[PDB]
Amino acid sequence: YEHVTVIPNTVGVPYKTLVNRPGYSPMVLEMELLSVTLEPTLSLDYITCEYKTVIPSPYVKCCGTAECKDKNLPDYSCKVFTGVYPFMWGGAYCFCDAENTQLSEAHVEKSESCKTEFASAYRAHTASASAKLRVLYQGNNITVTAYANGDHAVTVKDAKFIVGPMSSAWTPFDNKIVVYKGDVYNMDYPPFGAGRPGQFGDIQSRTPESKDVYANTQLVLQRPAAGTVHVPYSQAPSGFKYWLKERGASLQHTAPFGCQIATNPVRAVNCAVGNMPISIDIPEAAFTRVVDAPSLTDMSCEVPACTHSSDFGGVAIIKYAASKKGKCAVHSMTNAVTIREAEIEVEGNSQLQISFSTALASAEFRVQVCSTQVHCAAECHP
Amino acid sequence: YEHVTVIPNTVGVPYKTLVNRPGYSPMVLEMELLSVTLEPTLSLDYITCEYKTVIPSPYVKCCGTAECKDKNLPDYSCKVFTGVYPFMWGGAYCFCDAENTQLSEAHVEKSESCKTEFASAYRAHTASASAKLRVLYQGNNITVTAYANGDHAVTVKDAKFIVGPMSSAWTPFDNKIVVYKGDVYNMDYPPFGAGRPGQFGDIQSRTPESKDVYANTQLVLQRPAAGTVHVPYSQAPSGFKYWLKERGASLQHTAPFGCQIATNPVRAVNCAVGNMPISIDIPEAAFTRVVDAPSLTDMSCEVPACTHSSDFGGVAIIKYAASKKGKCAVHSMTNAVTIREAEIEVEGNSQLQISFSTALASAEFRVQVCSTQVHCAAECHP
Amino acid sequence: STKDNFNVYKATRPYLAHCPDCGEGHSCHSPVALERIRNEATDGTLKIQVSLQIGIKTDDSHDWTKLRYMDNHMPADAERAGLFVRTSAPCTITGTMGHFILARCPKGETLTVGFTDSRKISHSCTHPFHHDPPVIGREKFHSRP
Amino acid sequence: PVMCLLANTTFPCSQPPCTPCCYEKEPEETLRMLEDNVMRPGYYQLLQASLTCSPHRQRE
Amino acid sequence: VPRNAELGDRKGKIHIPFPLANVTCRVPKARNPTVTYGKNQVIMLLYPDHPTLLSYRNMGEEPNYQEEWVMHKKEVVLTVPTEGLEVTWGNNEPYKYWPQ
Repeated sequence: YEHVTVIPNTVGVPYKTLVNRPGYSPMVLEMELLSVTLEPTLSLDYITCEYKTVIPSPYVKCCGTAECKDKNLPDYSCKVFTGVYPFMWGGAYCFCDAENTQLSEAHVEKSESCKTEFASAYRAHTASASAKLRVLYQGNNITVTAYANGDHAVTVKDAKFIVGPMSSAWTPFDNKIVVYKGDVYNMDYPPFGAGRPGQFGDIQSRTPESKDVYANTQLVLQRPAAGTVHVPYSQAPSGFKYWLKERGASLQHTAPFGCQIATNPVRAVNCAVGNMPISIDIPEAAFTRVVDAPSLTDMSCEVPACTHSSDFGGVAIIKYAASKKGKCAVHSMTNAVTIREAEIEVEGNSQLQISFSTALASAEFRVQVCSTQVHCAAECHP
Repeated sequence: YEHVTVIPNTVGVPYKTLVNRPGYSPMVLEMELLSVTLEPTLSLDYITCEYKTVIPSPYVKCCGTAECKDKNLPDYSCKVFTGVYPFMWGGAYCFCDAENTQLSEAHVEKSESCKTEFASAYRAHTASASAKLRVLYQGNNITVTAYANGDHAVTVKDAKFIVGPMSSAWTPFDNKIVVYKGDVYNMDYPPFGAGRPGQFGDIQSRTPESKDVYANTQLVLQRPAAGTVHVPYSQAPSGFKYWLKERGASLQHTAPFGCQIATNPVRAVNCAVGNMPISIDIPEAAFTRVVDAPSLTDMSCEVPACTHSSDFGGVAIIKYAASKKGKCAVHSMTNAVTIREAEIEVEGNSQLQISFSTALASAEFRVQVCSTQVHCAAECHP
Repeated sequence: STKDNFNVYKATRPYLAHCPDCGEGHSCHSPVALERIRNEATDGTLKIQVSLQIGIKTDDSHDWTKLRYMDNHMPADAERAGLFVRTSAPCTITGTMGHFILARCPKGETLTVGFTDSRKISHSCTHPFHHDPPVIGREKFHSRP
Repeated sequence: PVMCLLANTTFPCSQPPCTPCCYEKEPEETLRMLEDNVMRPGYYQLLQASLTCSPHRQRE
Repeated sequence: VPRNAELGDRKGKIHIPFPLANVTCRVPKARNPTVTYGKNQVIMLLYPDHPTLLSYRNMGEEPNYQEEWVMHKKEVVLTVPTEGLEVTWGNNEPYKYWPQ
C-alpha cells in the first residue's frame, strides 16, 4: 500500500502520519528530517593565494652596459640603471668611476604558502537535493537517505521510499562561488587573466599544481640608492591577504532560511525552505487486519495536566475496554493537537497515558486508539 | 585612446578597423578570431563501463544441504539446488545418490576494462567564454587570449584589450552530458542508483577508483544441467557495450553553428553564433600626429579590374597630392568593401594601388588614405 | 643465484572442465574448456581464457613451442603448432601465455578453441559467441595500414 | 615496511620464513599462507618471494 | 569445476598476461572526391574502395545532421546554405562549403 504525505522542509521536527489502508488497522508513522543537503556541481576556474616577488641578485656590470631581454615570466620587469657606483664593506665593487650599469630584474610566481593558504574560484550549477529521514517503523527507528527529486527509490525493511520533488528549487549559492578552507562566499570573481592589482585574483593559477600563473601586481622596478646594492621596487600588496580581511561574513552566517554551510564537498545543509512530499510503499506484512487487531469500547478521556506550548505540555489518561491483547496505533483526529506516542499495548479493562502538544488554551480533541475514537477535553495553561 | 568596435563571432575571417584619434593620423588594425572556446564547469556524477559477472566455483555439498547467506555485494544472487548428482571425468563427484545440493552464487562488479573503456556522466553548468584574437599591430602580429566577459583586461605591447561580453549566451551543451574518449553527448542519463538492465548505467561507479558500485543487470541463477558442474544464469547484456553502438553521432557532428567539440577539458570550439565587442586601449606612443604625417589633396579613384568574390577580386588605383613623404593608413569607409592593404608609403604627386574585396556587383565606396577620403566607383563581375 | 626465477606455474595446473560442445554438439569434460571470452578491445582483438596452459611444460619450465593440458589424472605435454582458434572460419592467433589466447577473428556466431594431443587425438571446445567487431573510425577496411 | 601474516605472527611480505624454495619444501603450507594474505596490500611481494626457487645446492 | 568441500572461502590471486590498454589505431583516409559546383549546391562523385561513412550538417541554427554509408560509386547532390555546409567523407578532415 502506497502512503503519500507532505511535510514542511524543517529539520529536527518529528511529524506523525496516519496510514489508513481500507480493511486494515490504522498505522501511525513518525517521520523526522535529520538533514537536507543541497550539493552543487563545481567546476574549478582557478585558485588564488599570496604571490611571491622573485628577485635574484642584481647584475652589476662594472665598466660596461648590461642588456635587458624579454623573458616569458609573469609580471616580468627588467631595467638597466646607468651611472651606478655601488659599495661593499671593503670599498667600491667596480674599478670604473663612471660607465657602470645595474640590471635589476624581477618576476611574480606562487608563494610557498599556496599549497596551504589558498582560495578556490568555482562555477556552481544545478544542485542535487538529498535528504536523510528518520522513520519510526514497527517500533524501530529506520534511516532513509535519498535524493529529493521524486525518482530515487530507496528500500529499507521492504518499505519503498520516494522523497520529493522539493517544492522550492532555492539555493544559497550563486553562479560563481569562492571557497576558503571551511568557508564559502558568493562572489562574482574576476575571470582568469582579468585579475586586478591589490585585489582578489592579482595572481591566478588554473590548478594548484600549475607551473605557469597569471600575474597583475603593478610591479615597477626603481633606481637603487647611491652606492647601494639592492633591488628597490613598487608593487600593490597581496590581493589574497587583502581579500582575507575584506571578505566579510561567509554564507554560513549570511544565508537565508537558516542554511548551514559545509565544505569537502561544498554543500548547503538544513535550509528551511518550502515543503517535502514523501511516498512510502508499505509492504503487506507490516499491516494487521481490523479483525486481527483488538476492538476498543467504553472509552473515556481525562486531562489531569496541560500547558499550551511548543513541546508535549499536555497529559491525557484514556480508559478503555479491549476485546483482546495487542498493539494499537495512537493518533490525534484534530490537527491543532499532536500526540507523542505512535503505538501502545492494550489489554482488557485498563487505562493508557499519552503526551500531547497544543497551542490552544481550550483544547477539544479526538484520539483514535486502534479503530475507536475518544473525545478529550483539556484546559491548557500558559 | 580607447577604440571600440564589434565583429561577428566567426573564426578565420580578417576584419579591418579604422582607428581615428582626433588630431592624429588614421590607424588601420586587422583583427582575426583564431579560436572561441566555450568551456563548461563539470561535476562528475558517476562513470560507467562494461560489467563483470563474478562467479566462483559452485559449492556442491555432497550428502548435505548448503545454505545461502545475504552478502552486501552488487546484484548478489544465491540459490541452493536440491537433487543434484554431478559427474567429473572419473565418475560421480558425490558418494550419495540423493540429498546432494549445489550452492550457486554470483555478484556484479566493474570489469578489468573499466580503467581503459569507460563513459563519464557529468553535470554541465554556466560555461566561461574565452577568445584567441590575432591583431596586426604596428606591422607585427600579436596574439590576445582573454575571457569574452567584457571584464578580463589583457595587455600586449602596452595595448589593453577587453573582449566581449558575447551577444549570444548559447551553448551546444545541455545540463547533463556524457563523455567517451574524444566524444561528448547531450544525454539525460539516469541518476546514480536508477540505472536499468541492458541500458546505459546498468553498472554505476561514482569515481573510477570506487570500491563499491551500483548494479542492476537482471542477474538470475538457473538450475545446472543433469550431472554437470557449471553455474548457468540469465542476465541482460552490457549496457555500456549497447550504448557504444546506440549512441549515434556525437556533438562534434550534430551541434548547430558549426561547433567543433574537444575533450580534456570538455569544450565547444568555434561556434559561429552572434557577435563579439572588442575594446582596445591603444597607447599614446603608437599614434603619429597628422603634421608628423602627410596631408593628402586632389584625390581620384579608378577601378580597372573587379570581380565580386570572398577574396580580394578588386583592384583600385588612387592618385594623390601629398604635402610630405611618410606612411599613410588605408581603410574602407563602406562596410560592404574591405581593403587588403593596411598601410602604404606616400610621396608628392603620385599614385597608389590597393586590393579590395566586395560581394556587390555595383560597389560605390570611400577610401580613407591618412586623413583624406576618396570615392571609388566599381563595376564588379561574377 | 636464480632469485629472478619467479614462476607462478609451479603452483598452478591445467584442468578438465565442462564444455557444452566438444564436437558434433555433444558435451564433455574438456582439457581445452572455454572459461571466458573478453571483447572490450575496440581494435577487435579477443582475449580468450581456456582450461589448459600454453607456453608451459609439465616440469613448469617455459617453452613457447609447448602446451600443457590435463590428461585424465595427470597433466601432459602437447605442441603449440597444433593449437587453433576459429569462429565461422580460422582466427589469427596474436599471442599465447598460460590460460590466455589473443586472436583476430572473422565475423561469427560461435567460438572454437582446440589442439592436438600426444596420441594425435584432436580436442576442441565450442561456445555460442556473437563476434562482429565495430568499425574503428568512419571506414570499414580489411588490412591494417 | 610492508607486513604479511602467518598463523599468530607478522613478518615482512618479501621475506617469508620458509625461504628459499617455499613451494618446493612445503607446497600445501605455502599455498595456505598465500591464501591467508590475499587481502593484504603486500600479497604480490609475498607471491613473488614464495614462488621463487634459488636453492643452497647451486653455484649461481 | 566444484569448490573444495573441506576449505571454506579460501582463495589466492595471480597476475595474468595481455592486459587491456589504451593505444593508437591507424586508419586509411578515403580518396578526395571529384567536386563540381552550382547555385547554393555542391556535387560530389564518390569512388569508395570500401564502405565509407559520409556525413553532413548546415553551419547555422538548424544543422539537420544526415549520414549514409557509401558502398560503391554514387553521385551526391547537397544544398549549401548561406550559413555554410560541413561535409565529412570517411576518415578525412571535414570539408567546408560556402556560397559566393
